[PDB]
Amino acid sequence: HSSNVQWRALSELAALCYLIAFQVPRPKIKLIKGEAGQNLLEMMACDRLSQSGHMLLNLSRGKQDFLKEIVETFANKSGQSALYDALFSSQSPKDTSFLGSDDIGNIDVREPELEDLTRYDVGAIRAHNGSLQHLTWLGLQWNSLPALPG
Amino acid sequence: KIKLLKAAFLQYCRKDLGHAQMVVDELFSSHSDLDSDSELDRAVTQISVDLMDDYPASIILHQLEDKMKAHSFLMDFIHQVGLFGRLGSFPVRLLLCEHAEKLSAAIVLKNHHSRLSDLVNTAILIALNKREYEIPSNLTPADVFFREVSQVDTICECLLEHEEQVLRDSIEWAEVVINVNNILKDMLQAASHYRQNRRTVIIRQHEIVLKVAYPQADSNLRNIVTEQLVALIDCFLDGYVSQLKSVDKSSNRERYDNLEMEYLQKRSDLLSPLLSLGQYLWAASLAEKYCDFDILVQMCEQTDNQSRLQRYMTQFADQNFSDF
Repeated sequence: HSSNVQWRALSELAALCYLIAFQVPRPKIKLIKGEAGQNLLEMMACDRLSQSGHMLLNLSRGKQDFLKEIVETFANKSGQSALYDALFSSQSPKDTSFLGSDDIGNIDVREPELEDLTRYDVGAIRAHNGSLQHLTWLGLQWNSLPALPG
Repeated sequence: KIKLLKAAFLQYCRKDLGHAQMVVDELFSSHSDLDSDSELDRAVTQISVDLMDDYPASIILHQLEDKMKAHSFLMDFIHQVGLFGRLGSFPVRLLLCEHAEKLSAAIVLKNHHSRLSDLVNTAILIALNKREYEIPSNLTPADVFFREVSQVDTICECLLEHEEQVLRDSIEWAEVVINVNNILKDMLQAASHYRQNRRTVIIRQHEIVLKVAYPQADSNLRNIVTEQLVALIDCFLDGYVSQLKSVDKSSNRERYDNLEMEYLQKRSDLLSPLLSLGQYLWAASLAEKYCDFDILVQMCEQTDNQSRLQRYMTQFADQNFSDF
């Protein structure tokens, strides 16, 4: 909704967010008590990697190695305060806010591989109960890619 | 003379058991003393400082803790018997007690950290100052590397530059150049909080800023930040000590006090430019640490679209508007 200057800065900020998410490893599924619980947790993991994945790409296709710049410039702790700033009102206590205390260490800054992305999508089809919204989105996200979805 | 500083060093020994007798050797001191302020009172300063040098020259840690307590009941057995004068700080050598305190908390901060890489940079740092007795007794030693530990910092830096010449940078070699950054840092964090409970040193810090700048050129994202929050932790202790020395000196001989300003001001500019590539999320804290250095935080607000930051800067400021 906002202007262009805010868009780029915000998309820059968002690119970092999606990146942080994608980096997060697949959760330890074996560690759950039951079959239903663990399958659920994994399902969400696939959803995270898939959604963030396509976003990371669509934002990185704008420019050449656009992702590298995002990390090299905002991975700095200065970005953490610029993120808290744009998202929240600074008046709230910045101590008990998880966003301000997270240890952003060694962002992979590696664009996602299509083959990995496919198995993330396929595993997350049941993430949103297969709403035609979900699939029509994925199908469109793959509409710009050189590899087609299964 | 030596007969005097060996007579008060004998009255402090009794100043742990009782006082009456020691208070009469301080009373014999005030009547038998010289009492000409300008140097005879800096002849009993050169005595209280020659016994603080010997309580620092003194189970190597529990034995260096017993010595920060000893130099603490020696600073209490001076406040009472008084001991309310003398000061021969001059150049290179009361601030001298605090300083020898601060460096005994530094000696316990690198005693608490003992691993094979620092113990090697220390043995290289002591074999360079002189030879060691090889009758076992190989720390290779500390009780004299305390009265002078300032030197095992400028040498455990020359052993990170020869361990960086072989580093071949390659990832495990940029993890060994940060492990040392983290110790010289929290050894400077230990001298700061020992002052709250109240040109070689500096060169070795501007040397590891530049080597912490060459490495983030090739480094996994997160790591390049932790050594940046570190070189920001360290630069904020140097700029704090040049601020405290400024405030210490004022008025007449001002020419020397406005030439040392230009020197710290050409460095908060050389620490700013250095942080111009780095994250500006730390700029806000570097700008607040040397709480003006506005020219740097004012050009960080200009490079971005934060007309909100340059409004938040002028919102909390004393005449920044006439400055912006």
